[PDB]
Amino acid sequence: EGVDISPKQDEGVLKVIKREGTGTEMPMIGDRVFVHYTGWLLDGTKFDSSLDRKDKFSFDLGKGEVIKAWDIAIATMKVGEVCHITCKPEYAYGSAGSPPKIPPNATLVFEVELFEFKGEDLTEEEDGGIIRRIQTRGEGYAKPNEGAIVEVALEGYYKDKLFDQRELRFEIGEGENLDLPYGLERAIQRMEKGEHSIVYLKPSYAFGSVGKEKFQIPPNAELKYELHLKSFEKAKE
Repeated sequence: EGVDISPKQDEGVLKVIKREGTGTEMPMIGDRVFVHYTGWLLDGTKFDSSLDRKDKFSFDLGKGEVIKAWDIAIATMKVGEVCHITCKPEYAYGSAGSPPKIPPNATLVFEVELFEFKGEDLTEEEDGGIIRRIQTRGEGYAKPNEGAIVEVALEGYYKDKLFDQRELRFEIGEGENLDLPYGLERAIQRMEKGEHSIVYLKPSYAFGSVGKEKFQIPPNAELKYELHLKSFEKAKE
């Protein structure tokens, strides 16, 4: 008796909100999410729960790190929200099932509480220096490499004041001479054609100790960019 939230609307994932969450944001593909859950077969046989865990269960959303029904359901949740989802085998473990605990072709029921979620860290050192919040996923899978000619539309903010708004075509590895910070170039390298995202850059992945005088940006400034990767051509290697 829940609401069907399957894309195909094939009743593959039904959801009933037990407690409403707060705010209006919902995690998006790539965001790191934190939840507590309990899973049961349709007859009531409990086969797993994280409620004993010293810490919440976390994974990156929409990266297939969990069954389909989960990537689907959690993207429809708000922080604080508690819901129950019944998932058909197609969105769970299908025919193959999952040994001991879950038989072939089993419909599953999960109780899920979303505690928190945050943007994806794109830095190689995982130091939180470049955080992305995807607004609209692109569609292509391929990404620009060093040397690629990319076409982007961007808006850069410092303390929410807009300081740069341009549409430009440029070569990854040459953005510096066009007043783009290295970290933005690094972030573009992780985007797909058509992607619309907001990227948060700490000083060391921005203009760092130098700042950018003509944009009224001082040394050690954090920056936020909202951008669109329109198209690109990869370079040879």
